[PDB]
Amino acid sequence: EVQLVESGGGLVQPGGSLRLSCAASGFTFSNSGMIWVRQAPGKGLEWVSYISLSGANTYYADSVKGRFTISRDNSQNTLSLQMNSLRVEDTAMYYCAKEGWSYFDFWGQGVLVTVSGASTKGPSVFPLAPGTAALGCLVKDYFPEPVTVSWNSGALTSGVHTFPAVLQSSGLYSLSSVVTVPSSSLGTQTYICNVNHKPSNTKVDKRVEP
Amino acid sequence: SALTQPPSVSKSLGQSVTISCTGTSSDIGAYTGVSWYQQHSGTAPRLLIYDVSKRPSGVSDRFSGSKSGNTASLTISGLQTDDEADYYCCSYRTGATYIFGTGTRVTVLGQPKGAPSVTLFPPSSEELQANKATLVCLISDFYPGAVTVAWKADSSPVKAGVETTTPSKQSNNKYAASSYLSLTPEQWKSHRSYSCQVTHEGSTVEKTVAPT
Repeated sequence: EVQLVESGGGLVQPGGSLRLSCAASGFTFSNSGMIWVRQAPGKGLEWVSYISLSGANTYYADSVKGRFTISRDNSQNTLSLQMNSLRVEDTAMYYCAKEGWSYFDFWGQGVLVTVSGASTKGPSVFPLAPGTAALGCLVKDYFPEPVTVSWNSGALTSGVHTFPAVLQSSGLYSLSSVVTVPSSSLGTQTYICNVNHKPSNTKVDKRVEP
Repeated sequence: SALTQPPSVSKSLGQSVTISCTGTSSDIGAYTGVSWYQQHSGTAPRLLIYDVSKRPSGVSDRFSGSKSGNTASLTISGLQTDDEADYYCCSYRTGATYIFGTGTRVTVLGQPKGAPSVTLFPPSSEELQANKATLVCLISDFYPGAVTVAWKADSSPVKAGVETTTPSKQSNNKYAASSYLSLTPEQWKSHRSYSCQVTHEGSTVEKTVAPT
């Protein structure tokens, strides 16, 4: 039950700054080294920075030195990455990872850092109305990734299929989330999709009824 | 300066595959700090092998690692559909920095064919009141991961307004994709019907909606 919960990330202008954070639990955050790893879409993993258990020793990739700063708090059990002078090429999914010994067990879920001159746009949410019936939500025209969709605030998870977003010509994303539900629950059970777009603090609750 | 991996490697179900990781005498040739990581699409990397050949609890013994000179090697035996993922080698280098491989995509071939399940949604009334119209075609549960989508109004082709994703593997190890047809509310109402045609392998499944 070791956990690495990451936070931060989102859309930043070229030249701008971002600080990523990694909350650690389930292990002595001391006694272990930590790294940041990033992954551009859809490229491979590249190592960004290393920090020892004390913070005494820190190392960087050449592609990153002078712009990125790694630090840790051994009381808060947190790992940080301060990023300055960001470029479009810095656009990636950023992972924190615990070190064992010259290897890395346990990774964070990753947070998406998007460096672009494009503006943030929140999505418009539209209901896709309906043994087993299909219904869903259209999440239309947002930027940037990601978007999360839950159903009935976490109560409904079975039969839920959230599709990967389409990238339109407009540069905006759209996705759909569809859940298969018993037709007998229709007209008795309420179905609400909970859409969250953090880059624009957009949270939309849409009721989906036949 | 990078650990060289084969971009893609493919064998059939039950067979064994070996992935090479060629570095330098400053890393793989110099140390035992070689590790391997599995990453499925849309997930965080997972430690498979550490210290050249060791396995963490939870990794099947179908995964094994070895090393010879400046090249490390990961072998996967009894290829399964879950083994279909991206694989990365890693090594400690001399400036106490770490370095990852270019990655290898493993494809397992002799898997059962799967016909696409299609759900087609019409434009919602809420979107129409907003002077917009979007047709939503959801395509799931097909293998292999190649499909072709075509849209029809009544019985005629639509080239404009169509956005379609690249297929992606789901949790059921089948594939999913989606197609979006952008319309004006009048376009939607002028025609008798609209259809999404999904063609997989040779078969073609069609779904149809009407502004009732």
